[PDB]
Amino acid sequence: SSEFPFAKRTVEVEGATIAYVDEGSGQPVLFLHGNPTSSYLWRNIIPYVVAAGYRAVAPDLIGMGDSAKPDIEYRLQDHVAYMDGFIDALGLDDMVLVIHDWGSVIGMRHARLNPDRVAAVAFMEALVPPALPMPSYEAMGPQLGPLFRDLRTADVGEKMVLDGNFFVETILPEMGVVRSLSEAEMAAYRAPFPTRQSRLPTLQWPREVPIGGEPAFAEAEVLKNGEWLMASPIPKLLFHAEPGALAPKPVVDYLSENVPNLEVRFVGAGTHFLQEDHPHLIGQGIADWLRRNKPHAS
Ligand SMILES: [Cl-]
Ligand SMILES: [Cl-]
Repeated sequence: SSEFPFAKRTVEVEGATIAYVDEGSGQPVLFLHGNPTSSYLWRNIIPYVVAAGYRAVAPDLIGMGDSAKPDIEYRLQDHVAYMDGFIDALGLDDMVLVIHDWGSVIGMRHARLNPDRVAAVAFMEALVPPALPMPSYEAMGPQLGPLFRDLRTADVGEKMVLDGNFFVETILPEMGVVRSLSEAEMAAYRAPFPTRQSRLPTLQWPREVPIGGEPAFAEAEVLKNGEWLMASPIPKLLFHAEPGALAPKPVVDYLSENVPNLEVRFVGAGTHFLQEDHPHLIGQGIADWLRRNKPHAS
């Protein structure tokens, strides 16, 4: 359950190494994680799509998991270039996306710009309207608001994240998961981030969240993704939890009434990293949804 019974493969993308899980055969299901996780996040979900007869492909984002740590800024722009390049390197086509957090932004953008290549999209705790973009820190509540302001403040964020590893050591196990992560699980999540410098991607990601218009690029991407989501005819699947974080009940209710061709699966108690609290419901869910829809790209 904390076990990771997958070998990883490596491929060169834009001069750097991307590590990835590659299991099964045939139609690809591409799993995209966010901050501060890796392909490890999907370890208990992957076996469900493989047994359903699909090829499970789960890369580690650049600078994360077992992927390379190049001297780059790790902005949204950077991450999309490596993931698009990864898709190209593997020649992935007729894709089902399974996406979370910043992975949802990268994933939806890819579907948006390549509608001929994406069969279907499963997502959860996504950075997408109506919840995103955020108008202000105040709009995030008395906990997340000041926390993200801190992360986005010079010196403060560096001390918290680079020196303290706060995203990995606190936000992930304490705020983002209902159950207690085991020692083996925490070891896996901290393994890519033993040094100050290595932690940069976990600091840059909260600095990418579009709040009060900043930064402009991520804001534009999230808004255009929202337009794609409301207009796209392709089969979609949403997992959500109570109370949730990016997607509380009223956000889900809105999405369920307005997104075309959307299946919604409540998983019970959870906040953000739903895969840790309900991997089997999520796994069974994706497989069942694929069995009924058999989605293919036009
Ligand atoms: Cl983040
Ligand atoms: Cl479960």
